[PDB]
Amino acid sequence: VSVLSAASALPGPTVDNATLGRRLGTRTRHLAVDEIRHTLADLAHQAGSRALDAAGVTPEEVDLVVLGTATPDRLMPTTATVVADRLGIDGVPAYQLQSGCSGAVQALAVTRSLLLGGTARTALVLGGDVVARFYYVLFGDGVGAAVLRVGEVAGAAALRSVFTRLVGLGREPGATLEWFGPTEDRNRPAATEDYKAIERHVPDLAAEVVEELLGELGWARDDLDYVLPPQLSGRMTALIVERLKLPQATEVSCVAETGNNGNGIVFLQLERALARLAGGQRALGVSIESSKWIKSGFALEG
Amino acid sequence: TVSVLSAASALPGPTVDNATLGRRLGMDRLWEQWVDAFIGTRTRHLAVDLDSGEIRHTLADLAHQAGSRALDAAGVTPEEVDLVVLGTATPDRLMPTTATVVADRLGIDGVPAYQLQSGCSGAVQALAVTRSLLLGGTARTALVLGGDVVARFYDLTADLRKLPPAEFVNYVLFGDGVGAAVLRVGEVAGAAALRSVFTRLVGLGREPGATLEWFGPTEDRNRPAATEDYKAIERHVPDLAAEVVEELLGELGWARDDLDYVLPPQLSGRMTALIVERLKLPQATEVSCVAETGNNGNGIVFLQLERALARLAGGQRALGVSIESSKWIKSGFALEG
Repeated sequence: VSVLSAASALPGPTVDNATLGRRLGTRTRHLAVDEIRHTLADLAHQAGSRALDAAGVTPEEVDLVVLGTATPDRLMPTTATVVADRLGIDGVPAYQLQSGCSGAVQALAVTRSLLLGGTARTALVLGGDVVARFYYVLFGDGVGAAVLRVGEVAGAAALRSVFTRLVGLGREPGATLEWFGPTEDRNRPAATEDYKAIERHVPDLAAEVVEELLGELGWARDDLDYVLPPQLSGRMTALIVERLKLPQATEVSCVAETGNNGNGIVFLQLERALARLAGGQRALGVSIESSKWIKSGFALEG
Repeated sequence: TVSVLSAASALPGPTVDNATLGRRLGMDRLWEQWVDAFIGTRTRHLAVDLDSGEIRHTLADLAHQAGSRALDAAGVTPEEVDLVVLGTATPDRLMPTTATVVADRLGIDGVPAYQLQSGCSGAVQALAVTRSLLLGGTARTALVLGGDVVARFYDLTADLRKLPPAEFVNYVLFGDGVGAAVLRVGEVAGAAALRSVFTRLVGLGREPGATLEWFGPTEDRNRPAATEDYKAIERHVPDLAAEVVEELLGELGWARDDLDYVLPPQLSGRMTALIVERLKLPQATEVSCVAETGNNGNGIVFLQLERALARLAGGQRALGVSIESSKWIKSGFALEG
């Protein structure tokens, strides 16, 4: 399976820390509020269009849509079906996964599976989040997308491996995010995080993903060109890269400019990696979801 | 091939009949007779205690029960499960997912755990995704779950006594519940082979048939939380269901006369009859539950699987069909004993 393109859609202008401090290691972010001006669906439509244009694929050529989010516009209809309609994609399966930040890698894993097994040949994969209903310096809003096709396509990036794995048994959640019904009491934390557990466990789990990807591929550590690490903040990113022991690999990060946009991150990384990945160059991507300790990763070869 | 080893369900609390529900809501006998005429759903299960309106069951509680039941029924331990996939419209929280929470409760760990968000066709989506992952990789055994709990969207303590019955007809249609199934790669003697399964969005340019909102912690909740187009559902669901039957029968080479069971969409007692009429499968025995359980969304397919698996003998054939009106998704699957 090849990755033909990846693109992103970020709402509005960059909002630096000065500006955010006034209105009230991550320097800027994009927000979907100026009033809410961009919905998940609007951004997924933009990202999907950009990805399809970059790949030279028309909407009619799409055989499958898979979208990962923690924050869909509504519970139903899904964002996946709504964005497929906006794009002119129809008569195809359209799946939506619910998760935190590894939902992007889950979407890539599901899609890889369905392309290799199936009648589908070309897929549009999306991931993103808009957390405007929950709002401060860590987060951002954003969606990204990628076009995948069966085969090795010259000039593209081969998706050499992908996996996800829950390693949460008996562990308390590391993050929570609630939704409310139309009449119930809402005076409780809508979102929670265990920073102590995240700081200790994310870098260890990121290292285990790297060791697994490398060992299954038979790839050597010093032969890796790029690493696309977890993107929680500038500080956490620096801490994880030191733990990964990939001194030869160039880091592909965005959180310091974009904020943590959850399921969008992997796609923004893919876009930035594909803008650098030459023929034969190798890349690892790692996504660790703290909600219930999901480790995930993938491997690309130019 | 992938085989369905077992299926099981978990329905919260007591069976709640229409007269009990009427007493609660302050309705009269004429109202009960209208429900019988137009709806035909006789009983349902609710995740709330009817008298107090207090929530007694969560989606995760129910999924734990249903999953435990399905694993026992298949003779599979939690440590032997290699994949979990859950379909719902109503997860307990946005994160963590119900899939991961229920995996914890069951003792399942070290596996991919996927959660699909959809209306009623999420169950068949979960079957499709699971089939592909079992066939494509090292995983051999999967637990697949689907269900819904809509207690956040109803209030049995509200004053409905003056309203036209059409205005609160949802109260007689829905039910809360979860089901589960255990799937294994390959042909398994005494199991049911999942011979085909598919899902397909056909809603391009069409208005949603149903909508369901969720709210943030501070936002104004004035907008309608749920909408439905009951006329559009009546117009399209029977025809879309017939189209799914036609496609399944053609792709397998099965004749209508040799079909043993049909598991049709479960929207209400009277709608089921209309749909079965449109399917034109006079030799097939219907496997329905909606008149007893209410429409529990993603749970429906698994409740039907539980019932059909108790009846499906070697060589016997069944088709399931799920049509999701949210954005017009058709889906179905074929079983052979």
